[PDB]
Order: sequence, then structure tokens, then C-alpha cells
Amino acid sequence: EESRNTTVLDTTTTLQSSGFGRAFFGEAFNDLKTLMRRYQLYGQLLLSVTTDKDIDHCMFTFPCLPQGLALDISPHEIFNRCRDGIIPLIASGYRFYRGDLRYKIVFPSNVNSNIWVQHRPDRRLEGWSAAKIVNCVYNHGYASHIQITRVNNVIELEVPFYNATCYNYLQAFNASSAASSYAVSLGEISVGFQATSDDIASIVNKPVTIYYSIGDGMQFSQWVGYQPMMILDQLPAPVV
Amino acid sequence: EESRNTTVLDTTTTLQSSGFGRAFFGEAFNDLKTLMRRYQLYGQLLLSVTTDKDIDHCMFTFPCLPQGLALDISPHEIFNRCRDGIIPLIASGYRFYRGDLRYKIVFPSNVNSNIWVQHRPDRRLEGWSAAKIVNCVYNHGYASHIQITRVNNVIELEVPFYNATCYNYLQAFNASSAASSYAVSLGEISVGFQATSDDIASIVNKPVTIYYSIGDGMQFSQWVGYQPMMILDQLPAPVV
Amino acid sequence: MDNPNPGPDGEGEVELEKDSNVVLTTQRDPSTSIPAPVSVKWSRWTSNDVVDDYATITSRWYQIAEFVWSKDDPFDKELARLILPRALLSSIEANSDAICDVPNTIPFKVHAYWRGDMEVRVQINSNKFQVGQLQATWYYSDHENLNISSKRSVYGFSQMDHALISASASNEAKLVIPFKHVYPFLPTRIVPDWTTGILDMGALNIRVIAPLRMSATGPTTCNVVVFIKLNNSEFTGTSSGKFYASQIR
Amino acid sequence: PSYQQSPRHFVPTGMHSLALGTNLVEPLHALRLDAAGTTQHPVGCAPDE
Repeated sequence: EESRNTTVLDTTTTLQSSGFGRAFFGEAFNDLKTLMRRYQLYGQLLLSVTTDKDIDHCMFTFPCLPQGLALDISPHEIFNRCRDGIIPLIASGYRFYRGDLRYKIVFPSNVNSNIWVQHRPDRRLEGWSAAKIVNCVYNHGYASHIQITRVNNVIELEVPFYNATCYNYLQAFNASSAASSYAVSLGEISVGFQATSDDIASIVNKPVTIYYSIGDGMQFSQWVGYQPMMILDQLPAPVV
Repeated sequence: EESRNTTVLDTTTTLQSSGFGRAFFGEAFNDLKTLMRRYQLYGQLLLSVTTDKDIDHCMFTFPCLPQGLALDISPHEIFNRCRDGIIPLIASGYRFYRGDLRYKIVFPSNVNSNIWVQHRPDRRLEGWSAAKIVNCVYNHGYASHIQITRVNNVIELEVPFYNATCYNYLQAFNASSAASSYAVSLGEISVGFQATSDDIASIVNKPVTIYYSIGDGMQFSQWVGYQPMMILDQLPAPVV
Repeated sequence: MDNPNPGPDGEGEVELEKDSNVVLTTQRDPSTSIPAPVSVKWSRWTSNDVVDDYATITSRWYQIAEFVWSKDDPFDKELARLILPRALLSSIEANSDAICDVPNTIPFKVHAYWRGDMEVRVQINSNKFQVGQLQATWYYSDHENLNISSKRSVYGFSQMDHALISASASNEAKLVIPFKHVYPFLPTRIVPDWTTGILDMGALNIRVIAPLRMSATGPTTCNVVVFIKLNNSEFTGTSSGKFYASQIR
Repeated sequence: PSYQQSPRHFVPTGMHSLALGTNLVEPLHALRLDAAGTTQHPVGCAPDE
């Protein structure tokens, strides 16, 4: 058995527990779920106008999942340098999950146009490749929200759990079973603008950042051990 | 003994105490802690774009401490003229401290881009030199916040006490012990923009002001006498 | 009052400060200046090893610095910047032997981590006709400041609480110094997170205020002895004595 | 339910007060992990002054 204990040979006196930092810092940390709701960068993109897009056109689509994206490293100096952050490092330790996610997408300053955001629980996830942000229409019956840039250029979201499942896969997904692609993402969030073709040209190569966190609904399943890890200071310095 | 009293030779009748201004001005002042939460200028910088910075790049980093910065005096006419303000003048009188700090960083008008702000309790402070504001990536697991310039260009902060210490050094720090550098700053706050390379050129040589105050958590330790002082009217006038 | 009848035994009562087997006396009443209240044991938060008291052996008094003080020393002049958990060892390794010969300090040789409150007496043996006044001041973490080179003066250390030694009445300065540092333990040897500043609590510094003023036929010398008791110490982290490097000269 | 009752009519300002340092609840953005968290002083770390 793993967690058995054959013969304790303790030398120690009993330590005063700090109560996981509650005694010093005035706050507990034993519950890792209350750390999980600290926001983490999900994926940062650069806007790129390909066609003279209609107002209906989504500017980018991305699947929505707590696993962390297919990591997209001119590299992005965070994903080149600060690997993975927190939440997929915890999410490596659990085979399944079930629960909500929060997003809080942040938009740049020079944009002014109105923003529509969709949840699409119809969309499956086909393989771990193309499970990243994709620069590409608006739809009716999908769950929708418009944030106005002029009031405040940061939308916030509580994207719920819409799966016909008991829980969903949390490790990186190879798409073995064909219906199992229905059971990885919560759905698919799409961000699109109402900007016309003349004004969206100014917004090219502006960053759009998306954050994420779980938001109290998430409850992880059966334990799985960690994968092999990379130690970050061993990464090379940029020789100049 | 210092505070002993050998022979009182009083001539006075007993004075009516005003209750430290409560009787006249409607407010007490005996508690110096309630004066400490009045904000004071921490350090004012001028933006300077060195490289065509990525969106991840911090625009400036600075250690976070109630001691007052290594004072950076074209001089800044306040730090040339109004020396030190209040809070390091009180903080000269105590060898240690322990508690929170508040910041309320104020940003200029012509900036529009989104602002991310980090607390980094990993960062030590190596010597009293390079304990000032430094014009230089974004990180995941550090405590973060984004203020949007378009809503309001002044972020506010409650940066907590994250040290593995009983308290921290409050006089100016010479970095004698190597691990003692972990125990001076509360951490390191970094302010960085999401501005692209084209629009950040307009924001060059715009002032970014940072304030500070303690915010009710601060509790100063063992008394230490004051250092030698400079009298401010003795400073020379600008002969024209 | 007002009936001094001295016999063969002198007049005054010889007051004791009995401890373990080192017993020392002074003829005059002390002038203590306690800086901080008494601290807790602190063994519950960061030591699971055998945290053993040694009050039978470590609470003995021990002379760590005697020095000659004459009238040639000026007004604002240092005499001894004793760093007290170091100077208990530095007087030993200065005095031609190792730590294992002095029974006060062998738990520093064995154990690696120290805590504890100190008692410090600064006795003088001035003649009554001399006029002068030393001061003793405890400061916390002198070497952890660079600006003490501006402060190392009698006017700075007078503002904090400090003991006074008048050479007129040959007063003695008892001085309780409770342990107060940022981390609740001082290590005793090279330790994986700091090396420099080993076992440093701060400065006991003895600054002259009133220099010796005497006649032309005056007693020039005035020796000053400093003893130290170490009572509420706790030692933890037992390790081998071959790891213990010598303290710095 | 439709909420047709007419709403509030305020004044915005950009910054909380600075000279106020007293019985006054100050809202911030704490980088602490806990909302009820306050920096604390254990049994030896309660400061003298």
C-alpha cells in the first residue's frame, strides 16, 4: 500500500503548528481550493486582421478548460520563461474535475468597439493540438454577453458546467474516444468585435489577455501522481 | 537609567491638557500610528522606453518597504527641497517593524493601456544601493492586479506582510547577513503595461507617482534614538 | 539617619548576586535600564529537537572585557563595542584557548542554534576623588545598519534607555538585555541561509560622557570590568563540535 | 421581475482620502490570499512599543 507506515522512528518533539499561516500571516493556506481562485494568465494573443471581417465575425475562438492551454511560447517571455503557472501544475495531480470557471478577459486601450462573448457547449475538443487560442459568426441561442469598451474594457465571466458527464478529463487530452471530445472543455468561448473594417486596422497587433480561476464550483476527482517536472532556474540565460 | 527622574523642581501649576487637540480641533494626535496612515510620496519616476518592449515586460520594478526609498534627488524639486517627509523620519526611531503597507499608485493622463501590478515576496534586497525604483516579465503565481487606465488611472493596493520573520529591519540596510536580505522589504512590486511599442512612445517622460502608508497592520518594535538631522531652512536658495 | 560608625569591617552592606558557583558582589546600588520586557521560551515554534535548558552551567557570570580607562580618552570616545553573544566567545578565543575549556559555552560547541536572555554587569573600580561618567547602552543589531557610523555617539545612545556609571560614587551598571531579534534564534556556526553576522545580537557599547578629571597628583587609571550572565537560554539542533568554526577576531 | 424603480444619482471621485487616518473603513485590493486576513503577532512577536 502507498500510504502505509511500517515503523515510526521519530526523534522529534511535537511541533507547534502555525495553523497553515493563520497564526503569522492571518490567513490559512491548507485548502488549496482557496488558492485556486487566485487568477492566473490563461493565454495572451496578438490581434491580426486577415479578412475585411463582417461585424458578425468572431475575432478569436478558444476552448474553455481549467487544464491550462496548449502552451504557446519573438516568443512570449512569460511562456518562454515562467512555465505553466499554478493551476495546471495542481491540475496535473488529478485525472478528472467538475465545476465552474471564471475568466475576466482584459482588452487593450486603443480599442473602442463593442465586444460580444459566447459560450458554446456544443463544441468538442479534437486533440491536444488545436486546443489553443485560434484567430479566425455571432450566434443566437448560445449564452452571450456584450461588454462595452467605453465603460470598461474588461469583461468578466462565470462560465458554468454544461456537460452530460459525471466529470471531465483533466490531463492533456489525446482524443482517443470520439465522444470523449465532448467531455474535456466546458465548451468554447468566442470573443468578437462589432468593429468595422476601417477602425479594426488600428487595433492590429494589440494584446488581448485572458485570465482564469475556478470559482468555488470546482471539485477535483481521483488522485493521480505528478508527471516529470522541469526546474526553472536550469533554463538558459539570454546571452548578450 | 535613561528615563529616571532624580529631583523634580517644578514651579508650574498643572496645565489643562487639550487632549492632544481633541478639545480645539476635534481630533486627537497622541497616537502617531493614526498619523502614519496619512499618505506620503514614496517615489516619483519618469518613464523611459529602452527597448521595443514586449507586452510581458515590466516597465519598472521597485522593492516595497516602509523605510522610505534610497532618496533620489534636473533634480526632483521635492526630494531636492523637501527632505524625506514624515514616515522615514518616524521610522528612523525604530529598529524593526512588522505590518502591512498601502500604495495607491497614480498614473499619468496620456497613458491609456492596461496596467498590471505584482507583489513578489521572493525578491530580496541586496544592499541600500539598488533599493530604489528601477526602470527595466509578467508572472503567473505572484499576487497580481490589473488596473484599467480608461476607468480610473489610479490603482490602490494593500500589500501584506509575507516574511518568514518575527519582524523586519527598519533602518537603512547594508546587507551584512546574506539571508537578512530576505527580511527588509515586504517583497517587490512591479508595474508593467500592456502597451505596444507604437503607443508607449507617446508616454515617454511622463511621471508615474507612487504613494504609501501603513494601513493599521504596522506595529513598530524596540525604540532606537534618532540619527543626526538636517534643518531644512539652512538649505541654500537658488541664486538667480 | 546620620550615624556612621565604621568598625574593622568598614560600613556598608555587601550585596550579593548569587547564582551558580560564580558569586559576585558590588558595594553600590546598580542602575539598570531594561530595554524590553521578558520574552517567551519559543521552543514549541521552530524546534522539534531536544531543547535543553542549561541553567546550572550557562547562568554563571563570566568576565568578557576588562580595559584601562585613563584621562587621555576624550569626550565622545568609544571604549568597547562588545557584541555580546559573540564577545562571550571572542574573549575565549582571544584568551588562548578553545570553547571546550570554559563550562559556560560548551553548549555553543555542541548545539547549533541558540536563544536566550542576557544579563550584563559593567563594574567600575574608580577612586572616589575621580570625576567621570561612562554610559553603557544596548543596541539591537548594530551590524545590520550602515548608518550607525553616523549614530555611534553619546547623543544618539542617550535617547534610548541606557545605564550610567558615575566614577564619583563608583556606580555599577547592571543591565538586563532580553533576547529580541528578527528571527527568534541566533545560530552558533555557519548555517545554510546566513554565514556572515554569526551569533550577532547588536552592540553593547561603552561610550565616555564625562572623562576622568583629577588633580595633578591624581589617579590616572580606571579599570572597567564587564561580566555577563546567560540565564534563560535554550539550545537546539545538536550537532558535532567539529563543525563549529572559530569566531571572528 | 422588472426593476423599474428609479436608481441612485451619485458623484464619482477618483481616489480615497489621504489625510484621513482614523475611524474610517478603507477599501483596497489586497494581495493577501484571504479576505479576513490580517498580519498577526504570535507569542514572542507581540511588539513592545
